[PDB]
Amino acid sequence: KLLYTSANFLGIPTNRGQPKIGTYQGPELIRKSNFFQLVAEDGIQLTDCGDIIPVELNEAEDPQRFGMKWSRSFSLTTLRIAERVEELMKQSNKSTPLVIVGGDHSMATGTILGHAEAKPDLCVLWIDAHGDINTPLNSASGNMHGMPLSFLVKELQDQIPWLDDFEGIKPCLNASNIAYIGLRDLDAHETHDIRKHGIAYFTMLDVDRMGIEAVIKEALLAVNPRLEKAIHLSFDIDALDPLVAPSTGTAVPGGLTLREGLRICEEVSATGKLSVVELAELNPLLGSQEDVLKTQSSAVHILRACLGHCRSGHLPFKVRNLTDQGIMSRAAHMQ
Amino acid sequence: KLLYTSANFLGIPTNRGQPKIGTYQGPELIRKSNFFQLVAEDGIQLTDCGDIIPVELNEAEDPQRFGMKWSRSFSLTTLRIAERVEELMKQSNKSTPLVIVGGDHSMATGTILGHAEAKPDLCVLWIDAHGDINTPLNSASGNMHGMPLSFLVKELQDQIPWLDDFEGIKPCLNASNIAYIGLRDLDAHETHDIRKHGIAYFTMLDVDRMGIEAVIKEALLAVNPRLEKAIHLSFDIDALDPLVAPSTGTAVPGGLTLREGLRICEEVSATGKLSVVELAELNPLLGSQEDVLKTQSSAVHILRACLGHCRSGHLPFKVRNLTDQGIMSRAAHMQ
Amino acid sequence: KLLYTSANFLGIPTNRGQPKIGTYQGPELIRKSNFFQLVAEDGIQLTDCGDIIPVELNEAEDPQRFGMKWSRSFSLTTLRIAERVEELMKQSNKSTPLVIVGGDHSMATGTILGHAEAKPDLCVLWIDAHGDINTPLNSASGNMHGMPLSFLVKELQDQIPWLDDFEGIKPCLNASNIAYIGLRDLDAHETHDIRKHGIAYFTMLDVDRMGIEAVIKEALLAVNPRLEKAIHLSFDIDALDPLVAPSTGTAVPGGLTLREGLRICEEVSATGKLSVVELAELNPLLGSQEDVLKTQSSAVHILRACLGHCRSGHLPFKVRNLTDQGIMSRAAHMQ
Ligand SMILES: CC(C)[C@H](N)C(=O)O
Ligand SMILES: CC(C)[C@H](N)C(=O)O
Ligand SMILES: CC(C)[C@H](N)C(=O)O
Ligand SMILES: [Mn+2]
Ligand SMILES: [Mn+2]
Ligand SMILES: [Mn+2]
Ligand SMILES: [Mn+2]
Ligand SMILES: [Mn+2]
Ligand SMILES: [Mn+2]
Repeated sequence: KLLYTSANFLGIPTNRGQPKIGTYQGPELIRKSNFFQLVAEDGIQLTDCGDIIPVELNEAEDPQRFGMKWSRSFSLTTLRIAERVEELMKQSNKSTPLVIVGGDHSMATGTILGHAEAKPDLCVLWIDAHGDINTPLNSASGNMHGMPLSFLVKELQDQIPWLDDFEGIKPCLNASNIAYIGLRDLDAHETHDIRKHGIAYFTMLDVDRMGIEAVIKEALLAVNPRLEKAIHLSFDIDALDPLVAPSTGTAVPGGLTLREGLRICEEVSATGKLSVVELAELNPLLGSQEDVLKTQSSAVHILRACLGHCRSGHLPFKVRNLTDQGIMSRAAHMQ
Repeated sequence: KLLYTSANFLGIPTNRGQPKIGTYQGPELIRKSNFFQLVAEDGIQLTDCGDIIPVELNEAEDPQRFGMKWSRSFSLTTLRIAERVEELMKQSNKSTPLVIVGGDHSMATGTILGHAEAKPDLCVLWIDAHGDINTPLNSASGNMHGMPLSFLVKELQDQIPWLDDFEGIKPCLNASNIAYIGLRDLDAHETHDIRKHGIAYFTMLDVDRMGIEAVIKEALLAVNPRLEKAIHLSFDIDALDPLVAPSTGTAVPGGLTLREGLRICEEVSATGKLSVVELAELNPLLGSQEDVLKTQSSAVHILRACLGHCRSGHLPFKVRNLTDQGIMSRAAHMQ
Repeated sequence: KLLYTSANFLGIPTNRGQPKIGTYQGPELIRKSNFFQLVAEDGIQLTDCGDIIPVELNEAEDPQRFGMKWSRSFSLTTLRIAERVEELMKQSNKSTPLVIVGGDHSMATGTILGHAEAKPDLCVLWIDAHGDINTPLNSASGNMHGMPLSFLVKELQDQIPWLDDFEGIKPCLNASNIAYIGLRDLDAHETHDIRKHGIAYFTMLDVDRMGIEAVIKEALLAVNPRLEKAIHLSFDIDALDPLVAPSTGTAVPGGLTLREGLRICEEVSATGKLSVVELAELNPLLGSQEDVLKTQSSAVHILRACLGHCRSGHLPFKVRNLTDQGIMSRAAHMQ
């Protein structure tokens, strides 16, 4: 009665992908929640596999290159992440999903790279207000958390500058393997690339016109039509409306409701093909104490849904009976 | 042009059903609002029938029994509530609905018991994030507000321990007479009992997939197919999302929007069969001053909807005319 | 690839239409936002045409007349607004929309009057929790922001008292030219007049039952069936739920989501017939600092949508290419 009876948990406290200090505290925000207890209460065995230590160079060792900020910290961190994810997913090769808590979204280049090494035919569902697919010369910000997909997409490689230290970051995704849900703040060059290469995408306008149910169905149809592929679910907390996830660095109004976020995760979970879910951009240093609690709570409900938690209830593992205790019931007494 | 031209109002400041002090202030939160004025402005005559005084024993007089906390305060309070509700509903036997403001949800055992004494064929619509149908030996918390339905459901009586002081609490509901809307935090044994006995239930997942309109229709179909039965609407404020009802003791994210809550109440009201509506779990001692105002406001809009308030407008009782005042209009002047 | 390549912007800091000081700061709230920058980034040339100076008489010069508060300030301000709007719209006679930021909603009598002078066959889409169509002797409050449409509707002129200084305020709208979306707090006499004269109206109950998509379609069908008419979009920020627009003087729970507000504006924009959009009732002196930021943000997203901003993305004006810079790509290197 469980699609997944065990799961692994990994923290990746990336913070060199964007300028606001605090994404490094994301994994701890989830560890100090009741997430682990609640997951155990649904009968799932969850193993805490610890944290990846990002590589964080100093400014002298890691100057701007092609406008990118902290690009060598990024390339080194990417390779370290990929090795660890690869090993975890191969020890796993009912499947055992890997739950990853970030950390800013730059971690995804590493997680997908390593995941693809174990499962090369995977698809990616990217849940985000943003495209995170800027190529370096088009990025206004130079922030690596806005570029992680570009390094992975084969079709985009003529717009990525060559760098010796990026050699091991091999493009492992075709444009046809990615689908977005939740977009509402694409940069113009992302829009161009997404349309040019036919990346499936469902923006908040699509959610409004189609409804989340049809959006989920169509996204799964686009990249995983017969549920043959492993799914890498990359969930940026900023996909959710700032009313329910305020503690994040690039909040955009008009986002997914928590319920819409839950539906995406419930449907993905129920495919039986959830292989990795990562949750990016939690920043417990942003907003009020209550803002952080709201954001933490949203994240926990989301990750629980990914692992198969049902809002319609779960049956007990053992049904309790009054008589076994030598207790007299009302029905018994009345007779 | 009014389905209900008069109504009764009753406070029940129960607070021994759960541990957080403050539910006893629920009725006053509504009395100090503009609810009464607004109800009068729609042409309804609302009579304040005062408060029920709960029985609150001391710890020595009311030790834990079968893990239940304050069970004798509960049984005594239940009987006191039922007598008062019964008398009010029989003086009432256009019908006159009774509006009850709590108070924690443990009051429902008493309100339904008394209501059923006046109208034995009634149905119950239970609007709640929670099932409130735990039987005592299955309750992790021992909190009576999580058990009120179990004592009333005939099918569950072999799982209720006999207690002499509970004898007058007679099961007056069949499983087939109850429908839930809004559920998102069932305990495993509740899930078991609800499914085993075929209690109609529409969780937030059902609301997401079906839409509130279909959920309301199907809930009414399940328990009141031809609108032959009186309706007992038991509305836990925690059914609403914490964004609109934060001041309540067991808040769960991902709840009904205020609009969805309004639709449930509007449709129930429009049946002409609303006999009792109770609103449970307001706690003005929880949250900020603004949190309390939001929660108060949500409650007022909800109760107004129950009594027949229309968001699409009400016609004036007397249409005013400019000439009656001896005033010259623009149209008159221009001629 | 742009329906509108230029636009005009006008502030109207009306504050004598209602009692709470602060609506006069509405235009500045938008000017100090990033609205202008974001509009330019989508390729639209936006010209700041400055502010209209409302006429604000003293109490001695402007006593109550027919219960109206500040009615002579209103009539004088109305004529001043209308002259300026008329001149702007005639210099404009791809069309050039006029974006107006208020200011309390009393400004609409002036904006529509002047707009109609340039485009007499226009239709009005009124997005508001309120009807703003009270005739003076029926207004409980005497606040002019609750009456602006009544002076304009030909069918209502036998209920408007004649005043010499209102002579230049000529009724320029038929009941058949107005459609409301968002209503949830009509006064009884407004309900009477709206139904009696067949004004198309879609309240929040209609939005709940029909969905915003059908509501927008039906509103446009009612007043602009073949998109032959110029559209005057009058958007009261209080149409939006107080959760996203708290800083406004008459907030009502259960409003449009930001997304629903965006859909209305996106569809209106896409007709190619958006001629004037005004945004009323911003009050930066109400609520917390965060409340004001939320309200500002909602307003900016709304006005951007009116001017044609697409949540699904915009293409770059020039597509950037790696080689033009003499940079070596990964694809190039690998070959
Ligand atoms: C990621 C987001 C904030 C933006 N597209 C960027 O690249 O910086
Ligand atoms: C009521 C709720 C909080 C829970 N099911 C309980 O029984 O305590
Ligand atoms: C505008 C609103 C607050 C109300 N209908 C009034 O006329 O004052
Ligand atoms: Mn993002
Ligand atoms: Mn992201
Ligand atoms: Mn509850
Ligand atoms: Mn309850
Ligand atoms: Mn309004
Ligand atoms: Mn208005």
